[PDB]
Amino acid sequence: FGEVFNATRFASVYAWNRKRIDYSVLYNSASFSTFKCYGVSPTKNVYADSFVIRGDEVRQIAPGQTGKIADYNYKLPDDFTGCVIAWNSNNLDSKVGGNYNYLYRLFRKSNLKPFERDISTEIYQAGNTPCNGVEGFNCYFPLQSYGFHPTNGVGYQPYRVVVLSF
Amino acid sequence: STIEEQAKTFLDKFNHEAEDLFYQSSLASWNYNTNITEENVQNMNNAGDKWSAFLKEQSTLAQMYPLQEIQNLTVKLQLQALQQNGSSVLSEDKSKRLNTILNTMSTIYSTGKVCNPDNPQECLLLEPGLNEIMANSLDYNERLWAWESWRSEVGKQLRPLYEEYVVLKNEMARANHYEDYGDYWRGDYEVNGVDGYDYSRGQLIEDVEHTFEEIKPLYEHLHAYVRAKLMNAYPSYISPIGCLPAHLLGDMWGRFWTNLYSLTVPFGQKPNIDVTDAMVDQAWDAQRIFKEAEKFFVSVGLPNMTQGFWENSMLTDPGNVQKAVCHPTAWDLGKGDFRILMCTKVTMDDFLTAHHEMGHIQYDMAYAAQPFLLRNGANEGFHEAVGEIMSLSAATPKHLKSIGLLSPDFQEDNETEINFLLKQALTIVGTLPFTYMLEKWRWMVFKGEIPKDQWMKKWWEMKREIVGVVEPVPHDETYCDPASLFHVSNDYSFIRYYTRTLYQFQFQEALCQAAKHEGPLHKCDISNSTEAGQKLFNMLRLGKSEPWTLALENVVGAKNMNVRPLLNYFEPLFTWLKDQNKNSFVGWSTDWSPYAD
Ligand SMILES: *[C@@H]1O[C@H](CO)[C@@H](O)[C@H](O)[C@H]1NC(C)=O
Ligand SMILES: *[C@@H]1O[C@H](CO)[C@@H](O)[C@H](O)[C@H]1NC(C)=O
Ligand SMILES: *[C@@H]1O[C@H](CO)[C@@H](O)[C@H](O)[C@H]1NC(C)=O
Repeated sequence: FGEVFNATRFASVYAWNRKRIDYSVLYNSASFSTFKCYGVSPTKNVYADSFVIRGDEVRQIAPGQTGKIADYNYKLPDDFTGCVIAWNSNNLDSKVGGNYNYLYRLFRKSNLKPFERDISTEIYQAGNTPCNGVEGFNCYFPLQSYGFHPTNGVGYQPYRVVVLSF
Repeated sequence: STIEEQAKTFLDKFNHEAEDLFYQSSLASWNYNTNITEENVQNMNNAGDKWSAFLKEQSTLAQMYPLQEIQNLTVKLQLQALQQNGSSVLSEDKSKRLNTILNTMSTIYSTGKVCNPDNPQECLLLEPGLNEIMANSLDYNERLWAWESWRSEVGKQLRPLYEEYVVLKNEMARANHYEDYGDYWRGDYEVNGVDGYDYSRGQLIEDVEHTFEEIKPLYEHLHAYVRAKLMNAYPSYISPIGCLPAHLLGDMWGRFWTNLYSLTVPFGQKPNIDVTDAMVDQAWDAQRIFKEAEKFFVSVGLPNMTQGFWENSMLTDPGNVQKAVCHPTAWDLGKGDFRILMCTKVTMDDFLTAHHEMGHIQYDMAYAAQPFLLRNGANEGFHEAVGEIMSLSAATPKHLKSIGLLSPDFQEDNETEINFLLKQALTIVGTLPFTYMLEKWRWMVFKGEIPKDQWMKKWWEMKREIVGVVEPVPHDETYCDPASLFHVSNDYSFIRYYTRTLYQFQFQEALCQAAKHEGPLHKCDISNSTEAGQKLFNMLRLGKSEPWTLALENVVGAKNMNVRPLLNYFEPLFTWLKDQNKNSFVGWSTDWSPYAD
């Protein structure tokens, strides 16, 4: 849980990092904006899934939630039996002029299955004419970069999210 | 793979791309405004050019999606907003000519300065210049000289340019499937595709004329009272059965009658309610004023301002340390970034202006949850109305006493109420006929009802039969009086102010009824009224996704404009004026002139 919560930099939400690893000092940090545990409380194989998302999309990291993040980037089963921890990282993951390192998938043909990771950057074919690998009419690159800035609002500030699955 | 899904995907891409291309431009403009350096100017220009190029490319891309095969109203509205090509419909040469004409007219207006023959070397600009004379001077000859000089230079300079501008704008509007440019302006109120809420462009003229006809008697009584007080001020220049001269209306164009207050004050012994001295005595700062405004908006029910508002806003004046123009402006930079820029000082006027801009920012925060394109007022006359109703709520004596700014033993004498009502009348009622006249003249000039050789004649006939104002000096066809105004020569619509006033009073009456206020409408305070806040927010969160008629019905229960709230706001003043106008002729004769009488 050392580098899990205190890594130098986190990965994108579409390329979310998965690591195989006392849940009391973690809860008593008194610095996490979201510590929502589903099924099992923190007091009562472990997968640690780390990524960075936007502030207002944290509510999409709950079971049974719609949205682009859940549909195309990171989906959780309705029978989730872990915990979701999210905390603001405006000082770390934002810089003057914008921080365009973090990306997310915006377009897909179908929704992600639970605990699925997709990395292929195949050109989205919205229309009927084939894209042929060239961006154009009805042809869009599926990955978009977050525009994290220090002066953004709370709902647009970077948020580091770690999911513990038991 | 249908057209609906293709358009939805295109808008999905465009909403995400538009953000941070508008945010960078907003940041550059904010840096330029707060910190005036050449590098900031270049950065702002580059960001604006990049955003404009992105917008034009997106419009070109969106023009390939037909609206016939679209069934969703929101998608159709967004594609209508984006596909609009405007001046790009004309040829490159026509576009260059139109841009050159517009820039030349703007430069002629800004740099224009009349100079007396006695000393051509030193002479007065427009600001403050002739405006100070028109606001403060009591000299008939000086006012007439300033008026006639400004006309004879500016209108003569802008006449052929305005004619070419009219021709080019008519061509552009016709190329965009419109009857004329006036139809293009009236298109901002068009509602279609919605059952029970449709609004036609031709309905706007009818509605404006009906409301003006309903307003006319109050304006007639106010005009008679102002004429009586002016004859008191000017003994042998103003006839008691005729119109008023155009150079004695308190400002340059007769747009507002506020500066006439000192001449037309009912009870000069009784003073106005000014709390500047109390604010100084209590050691109030700009942060304190904005905190009280935020407290008022929290009390009415709307949420409090974000932390970034209190950390990135220029609520004060930095000084000579860094230059910054501080016209009071509410900024919505995007991505949940809201700011206010103004040199707030210790003054009641700054207090009301702070509440006004705070209401603007609250409205922006309310509709910020909508898709990018649908992030404006339902029509062009809602932001200002919301700000003005906030100002009216903050200006009431009840609010002043409640916040600890007026002594509890203050007696609200009815003379003070009459004085306040007459000041509000001079500010509000005296500009509606001018706005209606100017918009009607421009509309029928664009239509073609007025030939090029009847512009000035018809303009002055409208002045005489509608506004009740007579020109002091005869004019000819080499003059262009409307071009002397900023909006006319800078390509700006003008009916927004009329509609804004009507919406203002409708909203005020609706919220006062919701707030359970008993008594006059001018003594109403929506403070501590959570239901009024609920209704207001329910209207504000729609943005421009829903027709403005739907939002108007949400607030006041009526689908169209109405002047009954405006007439109800001024009822005590109307009765008082009727009492004072018992022995005076109410009306005017459109024959008398200062030169032909
Ligand atoms: C304003 O701009 C100048 C030059 O661009 C810079 O030196 C100065 O620090 C800026 N002011 C602030 C408050 O950043
Ligand atoms: C239009 O699309 C929005 C989502 O983009 C949807 O919520 C709404 O129901 C649609 N309206 C119609 C009439 O299909
Ligand atoms: C609103 O309520 C607060 C708290 O009771 C009170 O201090 C304030 O004076 C009230 N304002 C008005 C206008 O009644």
